[PDB]
Amino acid sequence: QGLVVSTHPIYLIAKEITKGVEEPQLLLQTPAHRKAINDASLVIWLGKAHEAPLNKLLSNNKKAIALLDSGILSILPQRNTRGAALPNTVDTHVWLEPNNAVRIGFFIAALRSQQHPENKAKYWNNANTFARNMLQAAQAYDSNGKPYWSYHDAYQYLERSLNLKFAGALTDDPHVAPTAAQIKYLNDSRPKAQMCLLAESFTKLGSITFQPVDESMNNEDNFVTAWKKLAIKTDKCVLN
Ligand code: NA
Repeated sequence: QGLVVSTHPIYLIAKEITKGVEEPQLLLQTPAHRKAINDASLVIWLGKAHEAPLNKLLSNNKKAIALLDSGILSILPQRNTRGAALPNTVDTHVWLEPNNAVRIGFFIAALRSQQHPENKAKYWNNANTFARNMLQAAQAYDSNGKPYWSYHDAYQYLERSLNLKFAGALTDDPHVAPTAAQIKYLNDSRPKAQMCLLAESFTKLGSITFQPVDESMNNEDNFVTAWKKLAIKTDKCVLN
């Protein structure tokens, strides 16, 4: 029956594509999650790299399309806390790249259009409008590299757009405290005196501008509005 979408940023893209046709259902906000999947006609999830607990049900479900495994996205590898790439890995934070958000939109339009050909014209026009909005937002950024640190490495896909230079991360896993060695490493390798530090929430490294940036967009109802706010907050942190 309905489109089901694992994550909130991907649910906000799905909402624009389906606007005026149907309402997608966010899965992760259990057996109620299970019920929504059995009843779904299409399930969009990032894939076993982003949701390892969901992997069981969705990996073997023919209506479930894993965006990371589709070959539609610009995929970047994971990085260590010093910015080196890890071989054969995939950074899952793909939606912060505006071109990836657009690719996700046109892919959703194509998937739902095959299932409901009676709404094909509106699924594709929404994808066009979402694409126009996302690209207009991105063209506001054209400039020298801007260094920045993150608490953990969640913003790699925002760097092409805002010309950010990754100077390192405090921890490889947000559940692991940063080491005194990594803090010292970052402090002594400082590209600049005042360093922007991005983290998920407000909740020894020296002179820093601390800016919370929620890639998951949890308190937003429009993807491009959410992206424009993340981008302008990030740009001000790195230029201040
Ligand atoms: Na790209």
